[PDB]
Amino acid sequence: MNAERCEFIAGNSLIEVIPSISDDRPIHLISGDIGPFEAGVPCRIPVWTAILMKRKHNCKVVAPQWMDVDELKKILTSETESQGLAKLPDHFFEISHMLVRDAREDIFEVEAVKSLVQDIYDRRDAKLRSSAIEFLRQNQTCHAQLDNVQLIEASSARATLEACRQMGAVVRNKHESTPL
Amino acid sequence: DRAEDARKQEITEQYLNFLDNQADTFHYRQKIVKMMNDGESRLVMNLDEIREILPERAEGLLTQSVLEMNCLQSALQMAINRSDVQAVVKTGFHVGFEGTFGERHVNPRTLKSSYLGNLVCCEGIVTKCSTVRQKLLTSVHYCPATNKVLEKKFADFTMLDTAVTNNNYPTEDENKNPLETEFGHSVYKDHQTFTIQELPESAPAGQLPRAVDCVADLDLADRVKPGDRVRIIGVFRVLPNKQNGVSSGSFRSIIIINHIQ
Amino acid sequence: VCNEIKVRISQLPVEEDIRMLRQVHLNMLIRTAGVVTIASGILPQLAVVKYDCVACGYLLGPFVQQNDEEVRPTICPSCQGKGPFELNVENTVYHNYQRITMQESPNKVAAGRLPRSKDVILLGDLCDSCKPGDEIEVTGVYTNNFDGSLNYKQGFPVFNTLIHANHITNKDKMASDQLTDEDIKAIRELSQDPNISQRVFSSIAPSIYGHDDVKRAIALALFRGEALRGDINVLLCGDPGTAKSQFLRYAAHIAPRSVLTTGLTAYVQEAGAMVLADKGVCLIDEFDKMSDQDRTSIHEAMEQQSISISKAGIVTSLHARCTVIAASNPIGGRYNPTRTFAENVDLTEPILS
Amino acid sequence: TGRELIAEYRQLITQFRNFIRDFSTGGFGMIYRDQLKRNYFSHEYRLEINLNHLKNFDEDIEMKLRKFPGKVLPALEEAAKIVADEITTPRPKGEEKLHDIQVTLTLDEYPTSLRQVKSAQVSQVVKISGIIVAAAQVRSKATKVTLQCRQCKHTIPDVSIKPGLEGFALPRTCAACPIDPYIMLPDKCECVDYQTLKLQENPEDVPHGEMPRHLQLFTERYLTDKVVPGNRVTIVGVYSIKKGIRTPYLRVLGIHMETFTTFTPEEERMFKTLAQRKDAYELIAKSIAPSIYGSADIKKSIACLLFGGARKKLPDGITRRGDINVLLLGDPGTAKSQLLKFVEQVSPIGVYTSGAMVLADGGVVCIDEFDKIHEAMEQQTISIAKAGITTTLNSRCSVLAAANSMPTILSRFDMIYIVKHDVLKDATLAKHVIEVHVNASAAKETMFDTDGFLTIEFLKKFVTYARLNCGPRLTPQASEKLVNHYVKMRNPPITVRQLEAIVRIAESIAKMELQQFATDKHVEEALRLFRVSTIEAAATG
Ligand SMILES: [Zn+2]
Ligand SMILES: [Zn+2]
Repeated sequence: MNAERCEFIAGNSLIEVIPSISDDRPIHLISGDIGPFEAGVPCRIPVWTAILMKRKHNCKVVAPQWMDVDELKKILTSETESQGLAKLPDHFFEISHMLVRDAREDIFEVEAVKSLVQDIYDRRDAKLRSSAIEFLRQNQTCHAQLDNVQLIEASSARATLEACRQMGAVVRNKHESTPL
Repeated sequence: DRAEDARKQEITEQYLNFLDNQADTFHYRQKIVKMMNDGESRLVMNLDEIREILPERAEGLLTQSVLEMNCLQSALQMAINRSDVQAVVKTGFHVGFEGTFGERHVNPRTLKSSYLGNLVCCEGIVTKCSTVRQKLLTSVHYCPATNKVLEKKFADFTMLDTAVTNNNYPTEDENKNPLETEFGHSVYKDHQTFTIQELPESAPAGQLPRAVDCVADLDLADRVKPGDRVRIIGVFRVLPNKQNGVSSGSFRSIIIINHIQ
Repeated sequence: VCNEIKVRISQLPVEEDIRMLRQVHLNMLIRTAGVVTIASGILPQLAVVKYDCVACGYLLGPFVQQNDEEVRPTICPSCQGKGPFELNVENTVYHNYQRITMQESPNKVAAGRLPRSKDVILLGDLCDSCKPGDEIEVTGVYTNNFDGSLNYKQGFPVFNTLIHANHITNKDKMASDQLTDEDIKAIRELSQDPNISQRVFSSIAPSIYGHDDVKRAIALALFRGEALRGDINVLLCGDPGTAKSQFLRYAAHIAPRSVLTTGLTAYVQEAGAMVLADKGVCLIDEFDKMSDQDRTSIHEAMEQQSISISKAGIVTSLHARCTVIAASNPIGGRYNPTRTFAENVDLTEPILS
Repeated sequence: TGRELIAEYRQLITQFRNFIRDFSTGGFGMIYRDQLKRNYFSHEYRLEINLNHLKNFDEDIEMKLRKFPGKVLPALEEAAKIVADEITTPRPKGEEKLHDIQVTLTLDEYPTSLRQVKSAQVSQVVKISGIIVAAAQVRSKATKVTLQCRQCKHTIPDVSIKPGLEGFALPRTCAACPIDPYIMLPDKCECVDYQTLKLQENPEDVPHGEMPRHLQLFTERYLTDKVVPGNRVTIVGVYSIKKGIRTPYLRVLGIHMETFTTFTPEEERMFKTLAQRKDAYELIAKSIAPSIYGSADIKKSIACLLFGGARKKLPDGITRRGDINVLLLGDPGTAKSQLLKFVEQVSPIGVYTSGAMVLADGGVVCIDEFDKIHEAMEQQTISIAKAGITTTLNSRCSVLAAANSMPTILSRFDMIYIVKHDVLKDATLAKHVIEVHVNASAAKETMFDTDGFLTIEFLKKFVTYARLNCGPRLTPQASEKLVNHYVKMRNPPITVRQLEAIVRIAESIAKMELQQFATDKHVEEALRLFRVSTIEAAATG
């Protein structure tokens, strides 16, 4: 599992667009019907389909509601105050990076949105680092709780799994060395 | 302040219990008995042995070396006072160290300002020597006008003790009677300085070798000559300077020696 | 570009010797001439000063810096008190400064006398305008000031004296190596003629008769190979009185840049003859009368066309890319035709190569 | 009026914080933010800023930073500290202390000539180029100090000192007590590293027939120990006057430099391919000095000199030498110095010269003009006892010597050649050599080279590989031949020195093939080389 496959799974989310082309029938995808398209009237389609239309100039993308600057400030406030990881929308970082990559014309207040997302990422990264360092001093348990971790955050932190597997062998050796 | 006094009492008590444990596992009491039978005045300790029984003292003895070392020497004096043997020596008793240093094993090239105030161990070749000279420590005076005896103590930046005083030589009583020096009762110490340079097997090619200055007192004086290959343990420290109330910010640094190998 | 246009004044009618200045000429304008012996480096000096008032932040000044004073205020008027002072880094102004020493010319000294000397001060765009050894001529104001240590030295209330320079002419400035269209037309018209090679060869040193081999060697050595040394090196050996020095004198006349010397490299206490002759011609007489220090240094210089210097850890090298023409005498006072050139000349084969 | 200066200072800190946070190359690329985070987790408390990027972001603060650096630059360092705290919080336990960060600068402009720094440029940022000529030892400078009164023991803490070669003046009288009563505590002050350097102007820029000029440089913290004498540098710094005449110096804000023992599996496979080849020894001997004709046995001898024998120490402590020494005699021509220069280039460590004997531990020394030390050759040591000194200098090396011609020192050399009627063969050689020089004039107008010879960059690495890894021995059958050869030559000048020299040459030939053992083949080639070299001296003179 890696970051490309995380972005691949994040592509299945739904997002709203405004077409400029028009069409009569629906489109019968294996993942379900999406059409019909009328020019100037919004509708919801998958994110991969939205990016595919945006590259061909066939639509305009409408950003999610959580990309409002006030909503991002609320998220940053909750993340600053809470000791653990705060809850986020699904595929938050992946959808942010995909939309800044392919559709930054349609985002509103782009630099402020970008800076707030970078702030949230920075302090969540610091929280995960501190939690892993404090775990690796442990000897009494082999368990931790990591509520509201994102999939890409979990994917970036797989060294801890290998370290815990190495620690368990030495602990088992001490238990077998205890006399009777 | 009173919390600092309580902590110093605790640290001295811990070192005293280590030195004068009831059944001494490290035999430093028997080494104290050997020291007082031989008339010597400093005791050599293994920092690796302190590290086992009091690691919170041993690792703090590198970072916060001055206060810990003062507390240890005070504990040594109390441990000596518990003996039935008498303290003949008019200078106090002292401590030197040996063992594993790790981070603080250095060269004259790698001694830099991050290490100031720490205990260090350094290696090199002696390149200079001063002759041994005597330095005043305390002065004893008799007042013939009143039959009283006056005493005064002296201190210096090159000494481990941070305390400072006026350092004026006394000549008159508070009632302005004249005074007479008692040379048989005043206290002096032997003093020497030298320098060490990088070993030629370690200095990088083409460049000039770097060097460090050193101060040694009491039984550590008169032990070295030019050309000796030595390993030296002491505290790395900095010395301020003044001229007419204007100070250049560039200060000089030395090693105050505890032990020589 | 600027703040102020200076006026320099030249061709003042009355000249004085350094030897002849009296108390009459104090605060008068005078003109003298002589040879430079010592020159300092260029240093910045205070010109206009302002100070901070520590007590209330007020800026004191401007004070035009006088010649021999530490100008300071004593009272800040904005607080009417003797507040402490600091130098204002942001509003202080500097100018360039240099000091030289000038001696009487040896040609003008009378019988058995010693030449005198004076100190001269240069400010601004007069700095860096002359070297030691230059024949120069100075115009400036002759002034005096008190010095208590000079009083204690001489035992009488004597006064120090100086000249503040206002105009300088350097008599040793070489001509500009720039050509007009008339000069280039003359060069083209000369180069078109078929006899030009014999013209050049025979017209070098026309007073000396014969010795066309020496003339052609000098002529082809004044031009250079293209370059991988490009320089063409020539050595002459001959009996005394055979005019072997006149060739060096004519080469010194005609060469574009030249150093004429006699038996040479840099000196530590300063550039030597080959370093001064870099991308010029180095002419040496008495080449056989060298020392071994000269021989080793010159072998380094001819091998590398550059000379290395090391002193107390400081390590340097200098370029010495020059054409060498040298002259010498044979062993025993006269050449012997029963022996080779390498026997008649005492130089070794690594030098003669 | 201090609140106005406070307002200016806080405004500058706000603007520099905005610059560090908001500058971007497009997308999510905030380069200074990312660089600061990476440096802080790498435990390097520094940052580097480009002034043209700053000029594009905001022209006014850049112009102010150039013209008033001593006023404006601490605000930039403070802004960097604040942004680092924001980026890194919440830090793990034990790492709560916030560190202090040094800011350095780069600037894209033409440098100013060192002779043409105008006096109007004092206390301004300038860019200068030059050569480092000297470098002093690192020393300590105090940043913040604590003062105490001598008599009444009242204290002034955290008195801060301005940077550079500047002193500071103590208070004259007590704040709460004779003239100058304050003293400085040695234990309660803060210190940083500093270094002094000397810069020489480039020799290209010196006007004709003059000496170069010099300038003194001051460096601090991470800019110390970055340069060595001989380096070519460009420097950004503040032009200052040292504390009515003062000398100048430069306080450095940025330096820009204008300029073995480890191998890959590809390199190991290349070395082993050459060792696997049958013609490897002959190929290396051919590869030595291909521009110089002939001299096949001499090139083989130079290969033996480069590789050397094994080095031994028996249980009684008496060591046995591995080095090999070669001497060349005859006429002063025939490119002897060029051969010595080739060996100097190819050898892993080496020197050419006409003391010098000491300077090549593990290396090779080439001596020209040898007709201008016995202890040095045999014992690998020289000794002295003159008035007031006795020492010994010890160093291990091999020696190649060229002469133009003592019979005593011939015992110390393992191989000797006399170089010596060429004219008909020399006609063909003259054709080839002059064609080479005319082709060089036309020019004036990675195991193998184009002509099949080995390259210098591969050969040097291969020698450095082989010396640290091969270490051979002789086979018993190889040992059996030398005893009979020795007895036959001695009972038909034969000595144990010559016997050990032959053993060393056989080990050296077996080293090039990367062998475990030397054999009868290597012994026979060693005997051929020894006879061909040494018997010339027996026949001649
Ligand atoms: Zn005022
Ligand atoms: Zn006081």
